[PDB]
Amino acid sequence: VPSPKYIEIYQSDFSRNAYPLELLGGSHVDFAKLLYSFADQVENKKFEVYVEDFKKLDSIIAEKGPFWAEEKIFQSPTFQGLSEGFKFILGWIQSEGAIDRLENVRLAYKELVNEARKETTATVIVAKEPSGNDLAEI
Amino acid sequence: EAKQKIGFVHGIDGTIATIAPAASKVTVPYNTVLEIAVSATNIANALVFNLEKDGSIGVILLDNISEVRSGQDVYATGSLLKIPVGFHMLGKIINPLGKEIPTGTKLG
Amino acid sequence: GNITGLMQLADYTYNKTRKELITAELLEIIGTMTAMHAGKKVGLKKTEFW
Repeated sequence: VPSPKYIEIYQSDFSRNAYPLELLGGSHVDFAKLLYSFADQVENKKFEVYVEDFKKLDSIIAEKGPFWAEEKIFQSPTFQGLSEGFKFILGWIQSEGAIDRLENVRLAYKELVNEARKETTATVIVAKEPSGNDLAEI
Repeated sequence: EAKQKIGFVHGIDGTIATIAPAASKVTVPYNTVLEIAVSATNIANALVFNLEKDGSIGVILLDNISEVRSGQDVYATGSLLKIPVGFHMLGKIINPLGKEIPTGTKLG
Repeated sequence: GNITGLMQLADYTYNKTRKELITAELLEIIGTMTAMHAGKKVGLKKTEFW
């Protein structure tokens, strides 16, 4: 199933290439750099595709529980909506057992996104409900 | 007054804590103080002992260790450790952070 | 003259066993540190899986 573009990129080196940012981390930097390299090269800088996969996966886990690392990510009824490159990288993480380090991947792909697009975000956690006076005062 | 965060705690071993940083652009100096938000009310001070290549901060804890949990946020003061100093300290015992202890300006 | 010979022989055995003990404590500590790191040795493993 996995497309040869991902196999060629994978067996080739990617970390030494030019990126928007020198990323700090151990092994988990590669899983995000490879997502960024697919989004930049083959999908033509459609970064939010993989950002949706995380938003997809956050619900998929609620449909299966935390015992989703066991499952081969290619063959599955629930993973059908996922991107092939994202599936390949979840499979690589399944092989290496780094799947417990997931959120450190999305947090880094978000950095590369926010720097390539140059979109620094600023989260807000205000009140038990929002309001109009403070939405314009804050 | 706005504080500045760098990341959250990765794990702890008793008095020790390791840090997972966010926004990898940001750095921290070597022997600075770090303020951990165990809760919105209480705050624990700590010192940075060492740093790593992956991006992490080995930290030694100095107060309210038992309240620490994983997933808590960290903030940085941007200065070395320092205590209140002067002639207004002769009659009272203190904690090495300056916290006067009960019993039955300048920094340094 | 005999007590002194016995004394220096004991001073040598004491000061030698003190060194062997210090070295032994180092071997035990480094053995535990080397075993932890060797077992905890982490690698990328960028190899095919499919």
